[PDB]
Amino acid sequence: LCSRARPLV
Amino acid sequence: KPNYTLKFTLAGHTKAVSAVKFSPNGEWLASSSADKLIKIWGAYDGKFEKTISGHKLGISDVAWSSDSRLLVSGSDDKTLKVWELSTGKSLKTLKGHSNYVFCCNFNPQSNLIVSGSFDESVRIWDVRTGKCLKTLPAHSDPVSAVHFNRDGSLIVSSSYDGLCRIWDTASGQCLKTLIDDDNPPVSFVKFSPNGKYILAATLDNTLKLWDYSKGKCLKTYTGHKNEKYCIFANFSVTGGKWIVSGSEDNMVYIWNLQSKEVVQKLQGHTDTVLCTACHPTENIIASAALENDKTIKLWKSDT
Repeated sequence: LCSRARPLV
Repeated sequence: KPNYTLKFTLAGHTKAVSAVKFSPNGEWLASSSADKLIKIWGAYDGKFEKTISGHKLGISDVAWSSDSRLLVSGSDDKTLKVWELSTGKSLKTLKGHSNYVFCCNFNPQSNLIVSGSFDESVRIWDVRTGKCLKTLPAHSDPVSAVHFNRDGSLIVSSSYDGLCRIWDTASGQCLKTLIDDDNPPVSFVKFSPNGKYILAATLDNTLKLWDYSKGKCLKTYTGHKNEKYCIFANFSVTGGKWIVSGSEDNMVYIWNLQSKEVVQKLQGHTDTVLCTACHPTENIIASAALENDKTIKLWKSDT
């Protein structure tokens, strides 16, 4: 998924 | 209080929807997605207009020029692309960021583009030539949002590093750093329509209205769920004065700007509502959700 669709690591 | 009700649901994107934005002239809604596509829809009826393609990886943001003629998008392919709405042409591809591009915006004059990236920089680009004018060593973690103020003299940026910063567009100097007594990641920021405030989201379930010139937090908005994603927040100014945001409990939240009370929650999406947008002249909200939902919804209110 694109960056905005990836949750906080 | 508002009375937003569901009017249209827009299916088309094949992955999570990353951003939605109404054109300044009120005619269109633009959506971007992890599916690498931008889609254009009729703002009032939700009628599909066109798909704009070109990016090699998913898109995290899309934004309109002030005259509604151009769009800019930021992608995990590490580029921004400047698009002509009428033709669907990619006029320029902006290359320079060393990591994923997360956020973007035109300035009011639409002669500059500002961008933020996983490379921890804020960059300023010339729209006409497509060349990088300035690279600001802005943050120590990915840049989550970038926005020009009312006359374009200032840029506000936010970052996972917990900071909001104000930059002089001309010189590139850091004029201010804003942070409260806790240091959570700042997931979104934008200037108000009148230009004197910034609205900042942090990943501790909190939105805050700042007087950035004084450096004071004036209002806080709570009730929603936001610990994971860079969810868009908005000023609604067409009817009653609201704050509007997505939420990780799958609802759109609407607050009274002055009282800070939650005045409505919009139910319907089956996944986190990542993006929201407010129409410039009519009481219309657009919302869109992540991978398990994939839809955009248009809501309308008489107040």
